[PDB]
Amino acid sequence: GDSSLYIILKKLLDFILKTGGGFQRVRTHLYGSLLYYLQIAQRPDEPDTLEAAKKTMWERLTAPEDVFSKLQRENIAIIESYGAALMEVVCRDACDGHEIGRMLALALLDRIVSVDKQQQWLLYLSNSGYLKVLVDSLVEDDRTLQSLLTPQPPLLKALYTYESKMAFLTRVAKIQQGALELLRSGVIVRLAQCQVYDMRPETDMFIPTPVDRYRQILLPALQLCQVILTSSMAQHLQAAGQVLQFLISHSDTIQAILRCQDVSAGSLQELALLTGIISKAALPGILSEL
Amino acid sequence: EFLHELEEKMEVARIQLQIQETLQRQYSHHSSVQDAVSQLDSELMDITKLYGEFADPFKLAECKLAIIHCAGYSDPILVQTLWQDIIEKELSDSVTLSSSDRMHALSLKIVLLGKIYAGTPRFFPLDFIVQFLEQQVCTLNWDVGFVIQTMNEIGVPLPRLLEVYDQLFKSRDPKPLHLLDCIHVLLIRYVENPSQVLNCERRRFTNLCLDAVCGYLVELQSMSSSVAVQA
Repeated sequence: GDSSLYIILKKLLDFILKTGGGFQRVRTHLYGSLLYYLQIAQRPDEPDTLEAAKKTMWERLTAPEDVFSKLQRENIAIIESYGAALMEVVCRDACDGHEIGRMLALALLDRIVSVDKQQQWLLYLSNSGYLKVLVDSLVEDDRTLQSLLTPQPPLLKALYTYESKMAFLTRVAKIQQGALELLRSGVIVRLAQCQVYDMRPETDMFIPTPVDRYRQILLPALQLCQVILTSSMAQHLQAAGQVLQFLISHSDTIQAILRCQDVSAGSLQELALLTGIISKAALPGILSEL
Repeated sequence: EFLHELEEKMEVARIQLQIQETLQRQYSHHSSVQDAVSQLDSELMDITKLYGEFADPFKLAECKLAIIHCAGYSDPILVQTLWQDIIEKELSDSVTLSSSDRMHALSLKIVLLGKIYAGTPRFFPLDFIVQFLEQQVCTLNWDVGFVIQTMNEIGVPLPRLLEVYDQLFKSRDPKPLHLLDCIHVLLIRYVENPSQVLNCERRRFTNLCLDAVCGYLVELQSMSSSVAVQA
């Protein structure tokens, strides 16, 4: 049992909240330990495992096992307290310093993220901070993909972080309250500002690499939009209208995406699916275009 | 300032207790040279006196190390040289069958000293020490995570260990298959421990620059959270 590990997890949270450590270097270590701990606790299991455990509890027909759920609950309580405090510290920190330590802190934020999805965090986090900052950072994401060539190097830093940021955004969108916060932050606006979509990627390093990369950005952002759309009530709701505007305004890209090949094709294929999901999920983009 | 004197006193006194305890175990000692114990219990002693007289002649490397911690002696060469001796001494006693046994004892010895020093970087250069340990243990059977686990137990945080280790990873021009494995074990150890990190993007991870955290950092931010420590 990684019970012994639990104590270290507590110490880590303590130090972070305290934000002692002149070195972000120190905090990077704390973030790394926390990341592993969160990951370790839930060995890759998916909703099926949870459903099986619930049934067994079903009810305690005899002696049940509910060990992993119990462990997750304890982790989440600890984390909550310490949490509000530490969320503040973790996000601010974020930005700066450490573009480095960043790779570590964004990964920590994402793991944490699943668990403690649901709950808790959405409220806290919401507010603050994050949203504002993260949406603005979408705009800047577009700019950051170009700056991407330069910095291929400084890339190492940022791949660990930028990808982590997209993931964090996608995860927030997966749930109702999270999607609402992102959308409130003016996601569509930042995306319009990034101008990632309102262009043609082909227009324009070995060229297939750049296409893979650009399309890659498009697939994640497109997933974030689709997830935000569906995650609310995609119908009469306001969300449906916003997504439709997204499609029409960035039409012809959707159409253009539909045919061709490579790993680039693979990325293209995923992008195509993502648009399709956006389409049906909304009022059928086609349906709207009666 | 009274407090200042009192605490220093407690620290030095503790050292004598440790030295005293070891003297009992040590078989190099003669009972009639009880005089040493009388001296130890009798009063606080000069650090240099403790170091030169006791630690070196009785080869208590651990004690010497702890003492220099209190002294706050920074000199890396001397500190490292002392470390080399401790490691070398450890090799002598070992026989091989106890790869695991020695594995434990080794971890035990290191963790204890590590807990005392780990707070300060001079005696416990995490960066310098980790490889040194791996290198030492390398001439032994291996299971991944054996090296890092000791540091975690030592009192080192998951976050601290991660950044330094990553640096070790990227910094080295080389194979470091070992580091990759251990870090792999570290991440796995960490995620399970906190609920915060927990889940699926992970299992795939088999240590590379495919840092799960690295990706996380890029998107959300570097802010992991507060330091996470082993319970």
